[PDB]
Amino acid sequence: TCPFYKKIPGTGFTVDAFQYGVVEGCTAYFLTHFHSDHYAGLSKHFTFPVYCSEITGNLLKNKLHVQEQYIHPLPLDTECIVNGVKVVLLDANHCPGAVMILFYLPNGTVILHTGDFRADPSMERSLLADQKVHMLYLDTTYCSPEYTFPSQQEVIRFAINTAFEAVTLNPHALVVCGTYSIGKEKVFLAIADVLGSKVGMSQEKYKTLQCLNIPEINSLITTDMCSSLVHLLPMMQINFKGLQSHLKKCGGKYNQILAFRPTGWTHSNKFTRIADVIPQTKGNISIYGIPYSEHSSYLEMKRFVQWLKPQKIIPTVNVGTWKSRSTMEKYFREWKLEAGY
Ligand code: NI
Repeated sequence: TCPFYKKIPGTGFTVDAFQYGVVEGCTAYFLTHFHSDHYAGLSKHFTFPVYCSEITGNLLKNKLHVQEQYIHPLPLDTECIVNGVKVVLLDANHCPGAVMILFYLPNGTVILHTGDFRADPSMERSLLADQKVHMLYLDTTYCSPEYTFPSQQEVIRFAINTAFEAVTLNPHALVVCGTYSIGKEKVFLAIADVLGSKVGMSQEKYKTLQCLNIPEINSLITTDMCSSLVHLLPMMQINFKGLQSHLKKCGGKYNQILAFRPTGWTHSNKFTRIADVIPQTKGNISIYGIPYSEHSSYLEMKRFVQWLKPQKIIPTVNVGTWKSRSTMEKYFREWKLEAGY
């Protein structure tokens, strides 16, 4: 059955609730983004209205075969009316197509559902600046002070410099980047751009990326693995055995692999700066775990909330244990006391 934190009171709406069958009294199903924990349940047999971004809708039509008549894409940063309720979609700074949803209830309550997000001060100048929020349904993925991470920009600087140096020293090295869902495309696109190469990938992954409106994508991606020195592989193949095997498949075009695993967080962050990151190496294969996150750090999250000053916070992540829930609730109290709301 559907959890309460996926239900929008005073409406017929749900958010990211497609794995529960027909939800009682739900007249419209919102999808914040195309990640499997959120879309789980959608298919060509779904016949209720789905509201989402343009990019998410492209992905529903092409990858899951949802019929066009049931997909209702909305433009961003635009007041729209859904079953008599005003809504606005905002950029969530997550993966492509990912949104936050603002709901303006008939009785005057205003609700912000962040979906998955990486808070940023640029959000303090959208349609959020323009009114009060009574309830915040918050992506609390990294809601603990140990989660610190660098900027996406610092992480991409590290990756480009590392790959550029490696291929300059050995023009026969291959660079590999792991992926398992949309998101984190800057990793592999920025490396390919500095090396003067396209990113080679499976036909299935190329079709996924063509669904995204990313300008100049014919320009950075390809299915011709032969002509490329940056290859994209499933995240599960980013280990010494998987990569030895891949190297064998390239027919002696290459003699070394430098691979990257963009992860959310790793406890190395508590003791190490980005400049100090080192790989795991075996033979002619090196693997770098880099802290490229598409979720808020603890400090980012805290800043957002102390700026927005919601009347009530409803966590959407880590809610399944009493200890985590209690931990989060204690931080929310601190933030409120410190900010004076
Ligand atoms: Ni996500």
